[PDB]
Amino acid sequence: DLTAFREHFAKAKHIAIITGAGVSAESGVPTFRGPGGFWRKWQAQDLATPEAFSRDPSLVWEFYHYRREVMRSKMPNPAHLAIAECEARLGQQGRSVVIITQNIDELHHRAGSKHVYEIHGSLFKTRCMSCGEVKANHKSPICPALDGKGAPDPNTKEARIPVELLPRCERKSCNGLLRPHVVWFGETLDSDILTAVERELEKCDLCLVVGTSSIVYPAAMFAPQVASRGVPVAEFNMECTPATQKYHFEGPCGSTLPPALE
Amino acid sequence: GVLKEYGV
Ligand SMILES: *C(=O)[C@H](CCCC)CC(=O)O
Ligand SMILES: [Zn+2]
Repeated sequence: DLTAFREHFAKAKHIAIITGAGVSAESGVPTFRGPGGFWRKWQAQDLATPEAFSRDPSLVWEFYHYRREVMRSKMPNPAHLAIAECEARLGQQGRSVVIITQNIDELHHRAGSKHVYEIHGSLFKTRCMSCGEVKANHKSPICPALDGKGAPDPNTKEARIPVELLPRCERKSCNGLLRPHVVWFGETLDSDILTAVERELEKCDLCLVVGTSSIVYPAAMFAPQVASRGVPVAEFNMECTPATQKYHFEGPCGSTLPPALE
Repeated sequence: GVLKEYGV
């Protein structure tokens, strides 16, 4: 029942909202996972690893360049906005709202969300392989060598860009090769971030799960913590639940969520 | 540190 949810919403003084790929999907962002989510020959599993990058950093950058470029035409959907505006409205009332997102497309940022935790990093940050510096970067194209590259056609010719011309660190002494500041398969999360999120989820008195479910990674690292304190948890996603069954609102976050937060 | 997807 929705009214039942809103009664909590009304009381809640510290809301945490966990967001997953469902919400980026509704803005038309490809996840590259499972059926028909190929990029050329490969899927994300294949390319989003340190080995792939060591082996073929031109190819990996072609991939990530493409992903950066397709964001120029995907906009935040109503879910993104309804969140950001909710954060704003409630902050004015001294009530907090934080986003913990598994998405790396900066859509929440572009919606106007402020207190956001990007646990898998972001397509629009780099990390220097040599000095470890983390810079924002939105340059299209990120470097000239990649201009007009990274086409997704299965049959596209590899650009086979020499490493020295891929994105490099600007600190003159360094010039290290840059990598996307995104968490790849086989890498750990930043524990500083996890420790902050832990703190936020301990504080919270209502938790929302959006475009993913509490049973699955990464919602599952946490909801146990919040739920075991007796805090309500509301999911908004497209999965069913059985006849005989913490609230669930089946359907597109674009539709379900804004009424919920108005 | 936590493996993403739990490494699965
Ligand atoms: C891990 O899955 C990683 C980013 C987090 C999923 C949005 C893979 C990738 O897309 O680079
Ligand atoms: Zn550097």
